[PDB]
Parts: sequence; structure tokens; C-alpha cells
Amino acid sequence: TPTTFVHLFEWNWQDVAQECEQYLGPKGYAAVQVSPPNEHITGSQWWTRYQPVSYELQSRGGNRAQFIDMVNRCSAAGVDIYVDTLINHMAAGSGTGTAGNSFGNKSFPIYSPQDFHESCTINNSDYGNDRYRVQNCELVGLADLDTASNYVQNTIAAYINDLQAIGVKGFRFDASKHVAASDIQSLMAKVNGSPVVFQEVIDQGGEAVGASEYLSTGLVTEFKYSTELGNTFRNGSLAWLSNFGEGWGFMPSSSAVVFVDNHDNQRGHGGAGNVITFEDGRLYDLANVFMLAYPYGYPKVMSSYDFHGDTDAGGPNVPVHNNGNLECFASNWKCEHRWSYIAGGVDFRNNTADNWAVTNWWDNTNNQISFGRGSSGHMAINKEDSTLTATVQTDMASGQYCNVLKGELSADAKSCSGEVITVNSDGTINLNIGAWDAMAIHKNAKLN
Ligand SMILES: C=C1O[C@H](O[C@H]2[C@H](O)[C@@H](O)[C@H](O)O[C@@H]2CO)[C@H](O)[C@@H](O)[C@@H]1N[C@H]1C=C(C=O)C(=O)[C@H](O)[C@H]1O
Ligand SMILES: [Ca+2]
Ligand SMILES: [Cl-]
Repeated sequence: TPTTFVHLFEWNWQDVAQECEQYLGPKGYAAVQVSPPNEHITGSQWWTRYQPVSYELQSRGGNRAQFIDMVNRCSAAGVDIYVDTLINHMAAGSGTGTAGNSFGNKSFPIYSPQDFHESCTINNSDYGNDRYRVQNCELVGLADLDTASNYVQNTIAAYINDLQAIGVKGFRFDASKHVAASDIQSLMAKVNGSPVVFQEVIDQGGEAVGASEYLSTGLVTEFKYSTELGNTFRNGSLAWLSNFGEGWGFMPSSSAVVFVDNHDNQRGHGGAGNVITFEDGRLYDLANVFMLAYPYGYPKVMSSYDFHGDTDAGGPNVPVHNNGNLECFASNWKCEHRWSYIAGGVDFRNNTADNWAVTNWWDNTNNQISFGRGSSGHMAINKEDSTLTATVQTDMASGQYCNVLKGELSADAKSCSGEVITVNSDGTINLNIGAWDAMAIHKNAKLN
């Protein structure tokens, strides 16, 4: 069953539609978070998508027909679409949009200067001691919408409802911390049905505005997860993760959206160098394996492009699906959602969704850990530099299983493509995991 979504960052609508059919659907990913599909400022940088001009569906990702085509094709494949929705602001300065519209002096095709809060700047110090400025002033000069206005609320809700009519199933509410929770409650009252909604709120503690304020309007991004996971995997002991989640002070599991990294923090925005990303290779594989095996939050796998150290640069100048050639894994699109350890982690999460408990936790007091999900699955990670050969207890049926991180079960269930793990008659496994490696097995990848 579906348990994990993916952020196809800067992927165009044609690439996403093909990816849904060829990979995401077959592999069991629940949904795709796409880049803002509305009209935005021209320019090659990735951040131009976060400066709206209007709500017309003509963006760098493609036009309206291509967007609709993507929603239909993904839906037929069993994959939902979550739209990155800008509820806090409009573009800064003046210029021209991707659909031909002009704007300037807080004057847009759909908003007048009177539909915005009076200009003021959000200073870094405001985050810790002035909620009024955090929510009414401008985020790096972006025109701050008067979200308490009935006209503004109606206009954003009409956009959200139009997207739902096309078939969009969820929404990421961008920059939610900058909008009073009460304004979001009023906005939601105008939204049809009950789509999936997750709100971006960066809260590591000590903020004037807390993540907990948004729990009643939808899921909330738990940024402590990304940071603490990265910090533990790099500078701490994996043994500490035995009570990861609410035990560490995170929000309720059922309210959280978690990730190893997102488009902002992999670039140093809202996250330090301890955040683990595709650049870290095997370290990234292991961090993802932990997140996907661990029963906390609703995870989203990151799918990036090699930005070659340029934190402002837009994506590759070549599509992912390029004339029958997949532009993945090298210096263009990274396609982490296709990395064997990550796709295997997703398969494990999908197949252990009937048991959300962490059972039989074992560790060597440091960087070797192992735990199960009852009789649905078991996993182990070795981050020491000597082989993990400990015998661990599981609740799994004895037999042969495919290590799903390195391969998969054949259609006739007679063989695996990767190494085989053996669960003894007493339920134990005699591990044999090399340094910086791991294993995961589940009840639906058992050899016959
Ligand atoms: C890029 C982000 O900037 C702000 O985040 C700040 C955190 O709120 C603050 O706690 C932390 O200390 O510092 C962060 C800045 O470095 C916004 O709050 C946050 O919303 C924003 N991220 C999203 C907003 C955009 C504007 O539309 C986009 O450019 C980003 O890519 C969004 O993910
Ligand atoms: Ca605001
Ligand atoms: Cl996010």
C-alpha cells in the first residue's frame, strides 16, 4: 500500500507523466510533489518559481494542457499529484510572467496594491521575537498578500478548487509560517472537500511562531527530523535513534511530513552542512533506508539535479526522458528515487504498513543497529568500519528472503536478483553486513 511520496524538483510535466507510468506507479510511490505550475517571473534560476505573477497554468514546467495531461496519466498509473501552492506572496519588483502578463508596483493581473500588507522587511531577528513582522512583512521583498482579506482568500481558494477539479489531490502550502494559522483556517473553509494538505513551517525551537500552531489545518513539515537525522548519522551514534520521533520532541507522527533533505536545505537555506544529500553518496543511501524503515511521519524522497555548487542555478538543459535515453545518475538529474537502496526502502515501507511498531531493537551501543516491524519485515544498518556479524532476533517466518535494498523477487517468486537473507527456524538472522551497508527484508519478498 502507498506510504511515500517524491519531490520531482524542476521536472517538466512530460517528464513527470512518463515517470509516473514507467517507474513511480510500478514501484508503488503514492504521489508526486511538483514545482509551482502557475505563472511566475521569467529567468533561469530555480527560485523564479516562487515569485507568482498570476494563477494561470503556464510555467517553466509546461502549459495547461500538458499539466492536465500529467495529472490524468499519473492518476491512471495510481500516482497522485501534490501542487506547491504559494499562499503568502506574489513576485517582487516588476517584470513579465511566463504567460505574457506584466506586473509592477504591487499591481498584478489579479491583485491591486490594496490587496497586500504595507511594505516592511522581515529581518532575521524577527523570527525569534516578532510574530507580527514574520507574518505581515515581506519575505526577501516578496509582495506580502493580505491573507485576512475575503477577496484574497476567495482568489487563492478558487485556484485550489480549480486544481482539484482537474484532479490534483494534494497541496503544499508554501511559506505557511508567514501566514497566520487563523487565515489558513478561513482559507480552508472555502476549499472543497478535504484534499491532502501539508504546510511548510521551519521550526527548530525558539521561534515566535511555532509549527504546533498549524496542526489543525493539515500536516506540517517536521524540519527537526532532517536536521537531527543528518546530525546523528554524521556526528552521533545510530544507537540513539531507538526512540526517534516524539521522544526527541518532534510533533505527532500522524501530523508530520519528513525527509532527509528538501530543495531548500540541500542548498543551505534553513539547514546547515550536517543535512545529508545526494552528494554524500552511500551516507545518503543509509540515511534514507533508516527513514523509510522507521515508522514515523509521512516521508518524501528528494529527487534532485546536480547544481555544480551553484545554489541559484535552474535545472539541466536536457529532459529526463531524452529520446529513449534516461538522463539520470550522472551530472544532470540525480534521480535519487530510482537509487536501489532508496526504492528498496520504499518497497519495505509499503510492505510493512500493517505493523507500525518498532520491534526487537538491537544496537552495538554505537553505529550498528537492527530492528523489525513485527513479522512484516526486518532491517539492519552497519555504519562501523568492520563487518556486522551479530545474530539478531526477528518475528519473521523462517525461510529465504531477498535483501530488497540490493534486488528484488522474480515474478514466479523462485529467485532474487540480489543477495538472499536467511531467517533461521528460531527466527534469528546471522548478519553479514560489510562496512557502510545495510539489509531489509519483508514478508512479500520471500522465496518459494
Ligand atoms: C527559503 C525559506 O526561507 C524562510 O525560512 C527561514 C525559516 O523560517 C527560519 O526559521 C530559518 O532560520 O531561516 C530560514 C531562511 O534561511 C521561510 O520561512 C521559508 O518559507 C522559505 N522556504 C520556502 C519559501 C519560498 C518563497 O516562496 C521559496 O523560495 C522556498 O524554496 C520555499 O521552500
Ligand atoms: Ca504574510
Ligand atoms: Cl518542504
